[PDB]
Amino acid sequence: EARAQENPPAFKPELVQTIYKQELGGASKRAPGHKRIMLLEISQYLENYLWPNFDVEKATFEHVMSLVLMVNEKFREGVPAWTCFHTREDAFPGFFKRVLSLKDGREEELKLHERTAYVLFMIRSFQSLEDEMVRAQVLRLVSLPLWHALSPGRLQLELHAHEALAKHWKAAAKKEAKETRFLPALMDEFLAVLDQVVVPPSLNRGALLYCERFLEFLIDLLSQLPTRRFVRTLIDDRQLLVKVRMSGLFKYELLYRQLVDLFSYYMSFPINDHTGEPLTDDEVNAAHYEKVCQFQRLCFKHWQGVEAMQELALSHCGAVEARDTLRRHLASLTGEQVRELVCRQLRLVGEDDPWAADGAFLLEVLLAAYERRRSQREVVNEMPLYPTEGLLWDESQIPASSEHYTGEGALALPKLNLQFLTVADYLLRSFHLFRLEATYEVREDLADVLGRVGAYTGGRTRFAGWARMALPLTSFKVTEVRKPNVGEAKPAGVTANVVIDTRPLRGDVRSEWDELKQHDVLFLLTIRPPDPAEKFGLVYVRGCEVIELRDEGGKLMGTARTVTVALDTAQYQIDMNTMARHKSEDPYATFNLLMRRKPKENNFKAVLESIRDLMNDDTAVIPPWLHDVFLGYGDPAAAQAPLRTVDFGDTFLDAQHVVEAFPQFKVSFVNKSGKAVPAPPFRITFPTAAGELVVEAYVPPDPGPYPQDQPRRNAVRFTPVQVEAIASGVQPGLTMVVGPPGTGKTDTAVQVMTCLYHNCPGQRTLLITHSNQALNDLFSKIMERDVPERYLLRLGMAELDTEQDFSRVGRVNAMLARRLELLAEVEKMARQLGVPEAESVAYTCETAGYFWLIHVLARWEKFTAAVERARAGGAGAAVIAELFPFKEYFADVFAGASFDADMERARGCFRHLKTLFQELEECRAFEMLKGQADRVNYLSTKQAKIVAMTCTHAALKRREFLQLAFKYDNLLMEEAAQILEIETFIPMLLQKPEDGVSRLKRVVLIGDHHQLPPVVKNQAFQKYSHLDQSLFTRFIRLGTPYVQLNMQGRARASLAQLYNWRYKALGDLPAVQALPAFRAANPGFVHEYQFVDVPDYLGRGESEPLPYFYQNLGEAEYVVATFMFMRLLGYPAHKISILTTYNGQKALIRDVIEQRCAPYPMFGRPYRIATVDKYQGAQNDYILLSLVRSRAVGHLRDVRRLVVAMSRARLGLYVFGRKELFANCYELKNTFRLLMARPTKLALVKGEVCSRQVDDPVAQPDLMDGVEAMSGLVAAITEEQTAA
Amino acid sequence: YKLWHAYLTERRLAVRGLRPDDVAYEALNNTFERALVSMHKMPRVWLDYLQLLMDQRLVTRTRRTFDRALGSLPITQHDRVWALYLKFIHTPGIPVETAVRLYRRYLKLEPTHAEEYVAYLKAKNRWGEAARKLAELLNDDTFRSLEGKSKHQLWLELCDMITKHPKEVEGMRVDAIIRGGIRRFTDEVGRLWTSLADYYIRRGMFEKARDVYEEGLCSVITVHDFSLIYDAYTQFEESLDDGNDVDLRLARLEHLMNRRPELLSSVILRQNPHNVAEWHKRVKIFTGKPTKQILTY
Repeated sequence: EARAQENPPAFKPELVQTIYKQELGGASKRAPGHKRIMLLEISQYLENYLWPNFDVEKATFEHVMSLVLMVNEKFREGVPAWTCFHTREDAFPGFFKRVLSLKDGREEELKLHERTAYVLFMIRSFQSLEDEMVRAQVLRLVSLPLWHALSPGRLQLELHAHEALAKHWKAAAKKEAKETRFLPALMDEFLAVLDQVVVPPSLNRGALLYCERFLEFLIDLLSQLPTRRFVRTLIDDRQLLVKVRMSGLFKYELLYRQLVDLFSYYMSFPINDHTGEPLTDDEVNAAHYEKVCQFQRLCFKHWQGVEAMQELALSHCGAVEARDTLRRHLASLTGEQVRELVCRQLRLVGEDDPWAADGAFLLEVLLAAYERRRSQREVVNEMPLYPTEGLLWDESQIPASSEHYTGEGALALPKLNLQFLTVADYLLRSFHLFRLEATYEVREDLADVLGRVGAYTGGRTRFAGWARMALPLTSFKVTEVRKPNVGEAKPAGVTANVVIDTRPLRGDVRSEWDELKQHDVLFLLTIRPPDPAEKFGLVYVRGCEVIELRDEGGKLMGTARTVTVALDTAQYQIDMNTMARHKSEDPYATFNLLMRRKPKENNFKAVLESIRDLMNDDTAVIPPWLHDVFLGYGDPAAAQAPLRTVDFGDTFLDAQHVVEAFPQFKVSFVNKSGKAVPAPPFRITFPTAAGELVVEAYVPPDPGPYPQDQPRRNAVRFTPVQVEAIASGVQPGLTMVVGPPGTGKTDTAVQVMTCLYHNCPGQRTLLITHSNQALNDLFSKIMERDVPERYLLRLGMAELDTEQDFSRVGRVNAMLARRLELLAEVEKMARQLGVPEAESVAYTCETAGYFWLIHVLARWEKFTAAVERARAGGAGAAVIAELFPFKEYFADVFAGASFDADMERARGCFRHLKTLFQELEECRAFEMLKGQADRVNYLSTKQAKIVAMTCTHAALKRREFLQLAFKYDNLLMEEAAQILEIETFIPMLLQKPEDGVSRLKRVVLIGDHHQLPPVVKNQAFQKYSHLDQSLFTRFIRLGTPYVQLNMQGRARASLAQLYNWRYKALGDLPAVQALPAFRAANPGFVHEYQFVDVPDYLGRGESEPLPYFYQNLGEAEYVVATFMFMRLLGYPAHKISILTTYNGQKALIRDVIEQRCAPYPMFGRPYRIATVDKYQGAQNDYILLSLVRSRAVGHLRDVRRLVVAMSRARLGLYVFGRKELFANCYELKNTFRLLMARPTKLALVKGEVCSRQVDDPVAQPDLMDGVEAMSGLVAAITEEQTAA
Repeated sequence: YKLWHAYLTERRLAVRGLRPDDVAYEALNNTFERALVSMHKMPRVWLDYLQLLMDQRLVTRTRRTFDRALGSLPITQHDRVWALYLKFIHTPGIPVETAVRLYRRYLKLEPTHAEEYVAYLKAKNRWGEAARKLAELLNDDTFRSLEGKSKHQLWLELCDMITKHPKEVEGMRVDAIIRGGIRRFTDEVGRLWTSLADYYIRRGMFEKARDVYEEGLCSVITVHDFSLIYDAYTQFEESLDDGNDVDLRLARLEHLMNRRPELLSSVILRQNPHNVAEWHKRVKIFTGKPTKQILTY
């Protein structure tokens, strides 16, 4: 309202100064307050006042501090944090320069915590280098001249190891003749700040948080290849990790220690400095052996006066390659001898380094520099899959405050925004994210169940209560301890027998106890009541996987029931070795409870095992033209061996339509369709002037004499965007489809699968989804085109809701029934051909193949060669009907008109018989594999031409699929924006490599990066690690070219424009503009869309009866009154549904619906009373949205949730919430501004329909101005309706 | 079926004597297919047609017929078929690849036929698959040999198959497997060290064999193992810049000859870590280097 005044106030710095002199952190030593920041940033403090008027002649410490805290709070909330500076960057560089000195301020000049916020802003900058204006700021600090921060000998050895760099180095000097040490000065200041902490009456939390933030910044720096490229040697010479190990802040018995562990895992990662490739193990061995050899040579040449050193030099590398040998050859040296060795002979430290004068520090540096360390693959292979109590409660890794992760702290979790070092790093980070996210929910399950246990004292433990999720174990003892595999240093297998009691079964709990199956995850927890870890004295918690339940006869298939469960053999071996060395207890007998959980929510450990096997697989079996795309680095170069000529078939209904679809493509219609005008199908050829496409018409080879045997057709007049999407899917490569709401993704995807089945009968389609309903729709569209149900199948772990069953048992049933029918048909064919022993040819499946050759084919060849001789004679052509040898079979033919016509009819009937025999030979598998599971394996492994499943099922089934010899060439996937990264990358390696290169040729991923993302139980992992960002969205973020579906065909355009602005040129289809079903307004309301204000209700607005349970009784009452008025108008209640952005609104709405309307015969119930994210992909005619929140805007401010909850309506939407609350947020304003274009009071017509959306209504439109008037209206209206 | 038996027997008796490329062969085969139209569950006539098609030598026709017959009969009678089609794998002129794939199909239903497989690989000089399957069955500890070979017997077999075919196993982890077997073989530790050393030698990685013998001398427990391993090391030095290198050969041989009493004393004490009289003699071994005697005290 101030910027829209006729005379806007001139920008003034006095107000900013006043703000600084208070609610702003600057002047303080403490960091700026978060509530105030939220009030300020959400007030657009940066985008409207700070950034628009910021100048060098006006900049100071306070302005940069406000901007940095605002950028931090903007990144903490997941909103755009760069667009304001990108709009006006003329001043963006200079501030950045003054930023560096702000970080390079000496101690006591500017606030410490302010410098931590400065470090955080610099980390966000180094992690947002994809922006060009930020790129011009990160270049000069991340370039080659950064080596000018190195010691002289450092750069000398650097030019000596790779000589070809030195040339460019001189060029830099040349470039100078006509910033580099920012990170280096920061690192020295970091070492000094760290040294300012007392190792062992307490130091400032500022220093600890500073070290932790600096470790997080270095972690983001060395997790990204391009910036680490030259910062690696800089940090190595900086010896920062060596100090970080023997620091005082480290030995302080935690966040800094874990982040230093991350830095140690990152700085020795096997990635090449210039080549960018992963280094093999032989390269690592050569590098370690080379440096060690050099050190030995130096000792021989510089340490000839010290016997021990000479002996060490004389010994081979492998003898002195360990840490023991390193500690065993130094402590004999004087401080001058250590300095001569380390600074002059080995050059690990410059002579001018301030630390080069300290003996112990130098020795520590020497020890860190020289040690044989195990590889990353070994480290991963020595990892457990399930945690113990050390991770279950630690919010430093696995979160407590993580549900409430404000963005304010660092966290020791690796985060990747655009790429990674290589593939293995991404695999480790994704597996760790999955584990640490499942860890919080496991903590919740254990906490709730063992709280329900009511464990109390007795040196025993007695249970005042019981838990359906946890039963006390009565016996527990490990019986199976296998020997290690060669090379492996841990058990090959650990199983234990665990027997527990049914106790009070209650005809349900006992049944549940039996629900254990193989691989199901249970946990043995040992607790010691002292009176949650403090509450019930829980000490140890180790998980296991039940392999089988043991019956009363000792075979791995009263009230005492026992199970064999395989525990984590690696963690078990660790605990065993620690017991043997440190006299610790054996927790393998101290467990006294066993707890299991839900089948759907216990997929973590198996996915960890699959990610581990992927981390151990020999080669990057991915197509090399996709490793770089998945890596985020390099040009994508995966778009559409381009096949010039491909058969589009049933794509276009008319020849003219195909030309119409593509504006830039010329039409050269070769009409072979037998009709005057062009007709489907059609063939399209693409050139390699050159904007011309050659179209050759084709005629489908006759499938025989039966007219119903004609193949089906696609009927959708696919627009140029859908045509281009199908075309990109039809050629090899990566196809990225961004499909808007109701733009026809399923149709184009099913057409892509059909064109794949048609153009290449030898290739198969792998279909991977996020949900089972998506597979249902895909199969419903697949059955609508000519695609054999014998060649499609869908795998899953449910309701069969289509007409046909694409499940494996459905394939077994189809194969068996069609086998019985086919044999009978063959028998009928024999008998009619006068063949003796007609039962013997059809009796055996193999025999039918001999009958095809001897009796069918040899009759067809005699027929063709007789018809050709007759045609030559000049006799009547009816001769086809005279000579046709299968007349009695096809009694349930020839026209005699033309030679080619009868020849084609004969060829078609012969191809029909050939198809019958081929289906017999194809079903021979069910006569060769008896068991239904064997038949399912045979169908997926040999026959199936489209194998469909979900992401979770694909993750669970990757191992068994690669085992059972599964093969598939091209893969299509929907919901590509809702599948977690590992879940969408996983389906690429469900099969082994062929000749060493991938057999994958087409990768089609369709989704909406503007829609809701994947689900995360823990809200901290999204705040800190951004794990909900899908792989498809990341690819599109890098710059993956995508076809944008720009034609909505399921919702009203006046309703569609509420969210179509988030897409590119997403418009409306012909029917949405022309069909009267879209131009019909809503009865009982003048307008087909309106925003409904909700003021306070008896002093109450948004309320929270419980912790985090935000509802709104007033807006719920208003929505219920609206639905009741509609159900009094006679509207079909199940065609109207209520959604909410908080579950509390749905719960209160259900309570009020069940209290006030429930027992009515005139009033129905909604279709669904659910959540915005719990309505993804679903739709109705009428949508009623509850915007309960009134104090905090809430996660409805997200553009994705906004688009989702704005495009859930087809005809009518009623959104009820605090309008001023939603208007104050800019990110949703583009939608909210639309809602302000109409009245905010409920406009009804209680007497009305056939009215138009725009035309004037012919009755008096009434206005309800508040929920109380709505309630009075609904009461009086229902009362007048009840007496009638 | 007995009528069909007479028919098939008369047909196979009547076409007996004609050339393989006669019409009569295809005719009798078609009559057999017409019989299997009725008798898919008949193992007798199935093996009859299979042996007859073997007498035809039609690799692909007999292949399709075997694939169809094994699936058409229950499991409990495919044994009478295996000893048939297995013999076909022994027939020449067909691909070894099809034999390998059919062996992979067989040994996944009855693995106790493992050694036969191994023999065929030894019968083909395909050591890279023989040693592979041998190391496989050397860790499938439940496996029970058909010829009565010990796990140590097949272990020595795989040791020899790696050492003599050091080039042929490219793609496998010989070093780690032999090491972990030295953690599973308690009677031939010096033998295993020397064998892995020779396997590293025959690949030109002399330094790897030297480190192997080093970790062997540092890992041995008994006097026989260190004796044999250091004898191998002395022979390796004796066998393995011309004048300088021959003199370095002489110098390292003199080294190891001065060393053999040293190390043999070491393992004499490895046998009896508290045998004080042998400690007396080993102390006397170190006269002239009193530092050594103080260390040994």
